[PDB]
Order: sequence, then C-alpha cells, then structure tokens
Amino acid sequence: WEIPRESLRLEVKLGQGEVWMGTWNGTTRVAIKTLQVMKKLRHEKLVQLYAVVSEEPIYIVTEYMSKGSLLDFLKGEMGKYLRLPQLVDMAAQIASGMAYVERMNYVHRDLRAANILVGENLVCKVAPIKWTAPEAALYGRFTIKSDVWSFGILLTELTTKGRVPYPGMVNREVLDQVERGYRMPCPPECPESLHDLMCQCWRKDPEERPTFEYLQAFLEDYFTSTEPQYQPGENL
Repeated sequence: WEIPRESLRLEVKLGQGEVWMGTWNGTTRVAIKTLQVMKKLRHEKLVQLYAVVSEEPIYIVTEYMSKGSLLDFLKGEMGKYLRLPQLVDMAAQIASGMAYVERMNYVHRDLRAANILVGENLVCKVAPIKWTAPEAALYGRFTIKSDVWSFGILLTELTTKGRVPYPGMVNREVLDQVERGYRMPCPPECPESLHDLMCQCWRKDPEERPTFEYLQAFLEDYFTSTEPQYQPGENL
C-alpha cells in the first residue's frame, strides 16, 4: 500500500486536513487527503483506497470520483434532468454498497447524500440529527439498522433532489416530533410505494427495518415489480 511521496502530484484543491485532485505515477487521476478499514473492505460501490503515505505528513489516496458528493450533484445543473429511474438506480447502488457493509458486520454511522460520491455515468459510491435514527441519537445505539434509517432519509434527498430533510424544522423539533411518530410525508410526484419504503426504514423498532439486501433487491426491481406503469412527470 505504501508509495513514494514523489509519485503523487497534487493538482487542484477540492476541500478542507485537505482534499485534492491529483496524479499518481503520472498516469492515474486520484483523490488525495492530507495531514485500516479501507484496506480490508473492497467493493464496486465503496470508494477504493489506492495507496498511503503513512508517516506524518500523511497522505491517503483513493479513486477519484469526478462529480464530488451526491448532495453537490443533485443540487447542481444535473438535478433538473434527473428523474425517478436515475434516482432509483443511484439509491440501488448505495443500497448495494451498504449491503456489503452489512455483510461485513460494519456500521457506517453517517450515511446521507453528502457522504456519497458520484462518478461518470451516475456511478455512486459510499465514502446530523436529521439523518440519525432516534435510538442512535438518544441512546448511542448505532447499528446497521440505524444506517437503514439514514438510508430512508437519503431516499428523500434523492427524491427532492437534495433538499434538507424536515424543511423548516430545527433539530430539537425534529427529534421531539420524530419521537411522537412524525415521519416526513410523500415528496411531490414521488410514488407512494417509494414513500412506503422510506416508512419501512423509519420503523420505531430497529429490528423491523429491512436489510440493505432487501432494499437493494427492491430498488433494482422497482420498475417491473412495483411501478410497471410509471411515467415521467415534470420533476420526477
């Protein structure tokens, strides 16, 4: 995994450590973060670790995802063009990455659009009270099932093309309201069967939420099994 410092050219700054777009061995575009899990986990929908410089000032090198975060993507020029089949297909890739995390007995803890990265041809990869399950926020009970909750929130980000969840509510009010059984209602033009899936992710009992294997399968099959008569509307 170790590479020499001179094999990395840092080209454009992408964020603040810091995140750059660069070159690896004068051949390969890569993303670069500046001054053990990513070595074990390997999957087509998880952002891939390429290399490390493991003595301060430390450098982590991964595959470059040309579109930045899914939040930026949904809120940019492309948002107006995405429709439900594009958003459902992205949701299905994320579930797929999360199905892997599930299978490896890992927990993400901060699943939401800002932590999904997007590439060419809409490849999406896995890389906060409004996104956090009640039992995680209240009791520190983070599990694969609290990720499932967050994934339901992320479904609403996809279907609103990036709007903040619970419009108008502050954090305390979200937590107070969600404890009373409040759930976001169907987004405009979003089919009820898709909002029903959200509502499954948001079940009070963590054990009653579906697996990511289930979510992935459901979303892959969406347009044949669940909405065979779907027609594109003005926004979805």
